Amino acid sequence: ANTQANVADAKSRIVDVDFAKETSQMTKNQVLQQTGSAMLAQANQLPQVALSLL
Amino acid sequence: ANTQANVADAKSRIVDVDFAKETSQMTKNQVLQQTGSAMLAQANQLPQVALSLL
Amino acid sequence: AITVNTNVTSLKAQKNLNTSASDLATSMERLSSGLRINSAKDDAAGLAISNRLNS
Amino acid sequence: AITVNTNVTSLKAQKNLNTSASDLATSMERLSSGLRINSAKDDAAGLAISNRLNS
Repeated sequence: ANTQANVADAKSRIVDVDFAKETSQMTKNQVLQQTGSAMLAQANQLPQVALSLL
Repeated sequence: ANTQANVADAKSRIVDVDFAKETSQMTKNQVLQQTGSAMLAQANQLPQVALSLL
Repeated sequence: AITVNTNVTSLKAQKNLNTSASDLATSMERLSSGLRINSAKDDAAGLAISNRLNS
Repeated sequence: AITVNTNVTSLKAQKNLNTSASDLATSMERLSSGLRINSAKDDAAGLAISNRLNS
């Protein structure tokens, strides 16, 4: 029983996820998605300077 | 853990962008693009004084 | 600065929360067992003194 | 004047916003830790007095 407890602890250190870290990464990538979407939508409007010159 | 936090702070000071500054630069260059487009379109109409003299 | 790629306040909050959770788990174990010394992590000289008194 | 190449109101607004963000981060850290003195940036003489009282 002792050894089972210690070995399950050891395995958990390797296999399981950390919620405190992974939620932070998720929120960071959410914000980056919104920023990149805005920036790409603004980037697709660059060829319209030619209509002004034309 | 302490040292990782402090070193990631140090790296962020060097690598990451400042949104408050960069959005301001973006808006300034937007306005300058519109002004320069207008001024170039007005500049291409200068050889038409000759037709008046002619 | 206003940055998106690195968040240091979150790192420090994570470390504090982990420290608190570890302390709580230790206390829970000690109340469940009824003993102050469950390993040699706790008190090493007291472990040997208590082994001799137990004998 | 009406100018496009330099914007000073934006510079001053940036500095105020940065000051506010720094203060908020400091407060968040202090509430997460439970301590007023997390470094010697905070109170240097109190740090040493408290080390001696801790001993």
